[PDB]
Amino acid sequence: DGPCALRELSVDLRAERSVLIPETYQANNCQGVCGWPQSDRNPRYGNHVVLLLKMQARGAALARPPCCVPTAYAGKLLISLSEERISAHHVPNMVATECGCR
Amino acid sequence: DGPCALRELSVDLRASVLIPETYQANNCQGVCGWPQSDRNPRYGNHVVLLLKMQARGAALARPPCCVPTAYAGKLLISLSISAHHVPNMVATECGCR
Amino acid sequence: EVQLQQSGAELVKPGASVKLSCTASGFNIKDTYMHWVKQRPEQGLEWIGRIDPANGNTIYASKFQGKATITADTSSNTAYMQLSSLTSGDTAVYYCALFITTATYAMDYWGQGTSVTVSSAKTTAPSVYPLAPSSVTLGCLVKGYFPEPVTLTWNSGSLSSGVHTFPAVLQSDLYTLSSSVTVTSSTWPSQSITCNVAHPASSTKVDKKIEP
Amino acid sequence: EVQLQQSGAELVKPGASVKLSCTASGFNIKDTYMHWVKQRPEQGLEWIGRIDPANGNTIYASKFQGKATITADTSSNTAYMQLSSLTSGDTAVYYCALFITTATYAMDYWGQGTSVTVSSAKTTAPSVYPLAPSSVTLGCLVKGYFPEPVTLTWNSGSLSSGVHTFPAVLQSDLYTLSSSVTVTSSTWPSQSITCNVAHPASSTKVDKKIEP
Amino acid sequence: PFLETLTRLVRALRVPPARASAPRLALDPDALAGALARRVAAELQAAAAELRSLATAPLLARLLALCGLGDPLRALLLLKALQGLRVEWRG
Amino acid sequence: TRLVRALRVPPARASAPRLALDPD
Amino acid sequence: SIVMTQTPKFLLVSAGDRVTITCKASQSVSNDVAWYQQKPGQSPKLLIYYASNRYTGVPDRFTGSGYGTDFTFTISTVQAEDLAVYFCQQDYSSLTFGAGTKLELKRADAAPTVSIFPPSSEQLTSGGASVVCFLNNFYPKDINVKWKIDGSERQNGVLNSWTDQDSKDSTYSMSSTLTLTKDEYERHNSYTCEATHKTSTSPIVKSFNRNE
Amino acid sequence: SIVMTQTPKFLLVSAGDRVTITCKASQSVSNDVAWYQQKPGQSPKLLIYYASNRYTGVPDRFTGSGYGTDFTFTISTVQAEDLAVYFCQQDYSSLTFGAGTKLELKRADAAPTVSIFPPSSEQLTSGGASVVCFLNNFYPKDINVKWKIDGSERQNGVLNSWTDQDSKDSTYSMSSTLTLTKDEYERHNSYTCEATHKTSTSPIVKSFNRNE
Repeated sequence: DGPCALRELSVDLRAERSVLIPETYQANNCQGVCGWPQSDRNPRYGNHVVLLLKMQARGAALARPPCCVPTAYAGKLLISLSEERISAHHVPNMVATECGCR
Repeated sequence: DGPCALRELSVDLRASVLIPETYQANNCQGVCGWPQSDRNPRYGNHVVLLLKMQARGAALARPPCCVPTAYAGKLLISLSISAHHVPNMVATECGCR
Repeated sequence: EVQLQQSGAELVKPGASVKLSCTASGFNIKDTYMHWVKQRPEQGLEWIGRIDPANGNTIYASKFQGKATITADTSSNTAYMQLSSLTSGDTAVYYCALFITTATYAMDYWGQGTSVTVSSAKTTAPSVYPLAPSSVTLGCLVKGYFPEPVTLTWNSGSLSSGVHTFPAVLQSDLYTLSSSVTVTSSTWPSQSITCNVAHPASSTKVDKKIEP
Repeated sequence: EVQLQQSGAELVKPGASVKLSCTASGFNIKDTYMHWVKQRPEQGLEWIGRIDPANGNTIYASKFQGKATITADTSSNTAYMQLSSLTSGDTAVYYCALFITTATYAMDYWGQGTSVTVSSAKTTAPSVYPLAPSSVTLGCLVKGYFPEPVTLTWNSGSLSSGVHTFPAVLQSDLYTLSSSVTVTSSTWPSQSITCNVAHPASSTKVDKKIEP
Repeated sequence: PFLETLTRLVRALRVPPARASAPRLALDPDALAGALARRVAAELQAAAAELRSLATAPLLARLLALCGLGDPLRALLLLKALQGLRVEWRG
Repeated sequence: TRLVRALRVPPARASAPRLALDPD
Repeated sequence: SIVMTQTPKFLLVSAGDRVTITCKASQSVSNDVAWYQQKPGQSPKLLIYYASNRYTGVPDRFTGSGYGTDFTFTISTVQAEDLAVYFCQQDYSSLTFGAGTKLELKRADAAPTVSIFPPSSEQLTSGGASVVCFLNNFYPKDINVKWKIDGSERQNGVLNSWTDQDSKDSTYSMSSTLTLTKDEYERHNSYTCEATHKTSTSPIVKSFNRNE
Repeated sequence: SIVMTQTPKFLLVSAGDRVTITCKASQSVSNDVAWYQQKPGQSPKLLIYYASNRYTGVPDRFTGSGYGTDFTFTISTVQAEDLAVYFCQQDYSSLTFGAGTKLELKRADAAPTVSIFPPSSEQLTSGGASVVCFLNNFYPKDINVKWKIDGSERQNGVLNSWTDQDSKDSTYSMSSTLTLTKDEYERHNSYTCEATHKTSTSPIVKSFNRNE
């Protein structure tokens, strides 16, 4: 498992009439565990996260412990083919590209 | 409990004498579902994709979580005179990713 | 949700062929393949083959090749398996399955299981007998029936405490079964206790009352 | 981690005063207040008072005012409670507690409990007796002792299956207790079974062997 | 006339796999709401040669022979689709 | 400093309001 | 001061049912309430703080809700490890700890096991004689125990003690003791211990004779 | 084809211990391995996938690890609801389902309860006579059962059936049956059923007589 990082997750898009390019739709996901002290490869934590971790270490019990989540995204473009018609679309914020727990 | 939103969480600083005393740092808490019943901005495409995967029948290893998305700085003063400024301390928005 | 429903138990002559079915529910079979699995009482699980409804390309193992044909129909979300050339070695339990495993998500759904038996005997009806003696034990005995499936209950299902039902045993192509119940000394013969036996194949229902 | 440790059980005359202690561990008492709680066998829980080590400002309930003084010492992370003017109505169990509840986090830690008894009797030592008769039941009887605390075990703690230990009962300023053990027919007298009684107040240890 | 043949070629090239286990899930695309003409010919010839490098040969021959219209979007979209197919086919 | 310390009188509430953490 | 009233005062379940408890307040208490659990011979442990949150380690079954002047605590599927006493506390003023609610389970009936032990030799040499009667593993709670000497009634000097519901099979127990002087004891010849319960139309009698 | 070897083939715990199982592969299988669970009379259910992740609803106790050519599955604190058979599957090629490992618990010994039932009137009118002997709630597994008629040995026509380990108290059971013709049954007078076990130096015998 290891610490918080990025990992693969892909699906296949299918249509009954048209054909889509590209077929394999790729959208990674963030997964792992981040602890204290930090043993990771991403940038340093913020002040909020270290405050929460210290609170957890003193003996308290929070109702929402820190979670590993992404912090950036990139767009994508799709093309659809069918008789007498080709179409293209551009959709932003689809592919995750970084992870860091908040 | 309700849906994902912001809620109070404060501590007291004690060491000199510090101003201000009550250190305020809110926290995000709640649950976000499908369809959206919230007051924050609309979800992204990634989150709706994950929710649709979860609804179809699959079982993800990291379901969406309610987290903050903004921060503000703060300034502290210590008397015995010193001042410090530290950024990214107070959460001010919530939205699940 | 998702649910997989199957057919009922089957008994077949040594040399005929069978056609088992597996129908989904709350799901579209075109999304992913369908696998057929076999289980024998003591040899563990095995793999027979898989089918892809969207295209129709099927794969079979290296041992079951040539004696198991898989087909699919998406008009009603159903799959069929035809098993041919039985040799009294195929008596087993068959399962319908969906499998997916990936680094970030997974799915696993199984059916309920279909029992296939191969023999040259003849169907027959059971015989039910009662048994009578600060505690008292009573028994209901089922003797001389075929094939295996049969159901036994006490008081139509209102007495499920301290009741044992022993597994069936076969000798001279005929089965047997027994059930026992223990009750305190202040509930008999002050009340009525009866054992009910139901055989579905012959469509027989019998109820017998225990008396001193 | 955090751990709260307390003193042992105490017995006092009707008119003296007591001083109970509560020491933390793995924590700094200056962080938050400390509460003292009382419990009676059937009247439920109650609240006595709280102390703030940093400043020394203490708060007491409206009923215990004037007969309970709380103090703290941060040099060794300890708190003391002095209870005065006993009237044979304070026989009870006392607890040391830390409480914090907030909309986003909470901390709750409790002690182990100290027992306080008020009586005008005199300490005495117990008397141990054995009892002898496809199963066999044996018993060990403890009679004529004071005060309540006492420990009973079978075979030094290597026989904890099918053993019952009935609660003590008081009549004429004297307690009583009994213990029973059931064992199969192929482990006696082929083996050795002994009951061990330990009274800490008088510092007495006794072992008795069951024989036919 | 021409696009339909390209669709047939694309469908033909996407042969089914032979692996014995499902690789991943399939989900329909219902959600997620939003003057050098020599370039296209050269790109088509290059892609045809690359596919030649390696059933489908007759379709490619028909495409090349078919080789009038001035819609700005169609040419650019076809160029992009061919650029994508360039990477896709190498698998 | 003395005035600030004097003005910060202790509270009279019977329950702990929140935790205390040193500015480290 | 705020006064908290808790209902119901007693409860009984069948290990598969849903349970609900209510705790009303005498004055607007905002949303400051806590729900605890106390097992026998142990200190309490927090379960639910504020009005909706859950402490670490609490499973999903437990839940609570309410606001203003009415609060409720519900368990969906009771299990065999949830025998304890539940309290509701408020914090808007000097703390108050409700009244407390018990809980119990159910099972099939059973009959007692009866044993009788006579006085030992050491006790006889001392000067007294104690006869012991143990009743084990019965259900339900109520029983009647009687002593007889030489076919006559005797109700002086008897001591009785009950045990709590077991956490392994939910069964009770009981011990009875009769004390006499040596001279009086040696004058009679036969002794008997009789038990009357719900699961038998006649008493269960265990007797012994001194001469042999 | 890849061949998977699973060890150990049998296991036994005391309801508080840790258990570890290993499943080795015959060739590099990357990190494609899954761990299942199958209770009696039910279809399997996934527990762990892709070597080290955990399906929805699996508690914290279970865990697994490994890579390359060695994989292990460990349970920290066994409970009473973890009686099943465990399989290890790979997916790098045509699926293979290991061999399977059982599991068992422990408890204190106990003695059997023996009952004997004679033939019914209807069966006698039919033409046969069956005598039944039930042994209930014993431990450990092994027993010897013997039939005697008119003080002589008889070992022809006997049928025996065993039950599986109970999920409520972990105890076995057994049934024995003897069949005879009406004339031969009526020619003799006395019948007996004897049981030999570990918890008794002498056999337990239950006998009946035809004349009364």
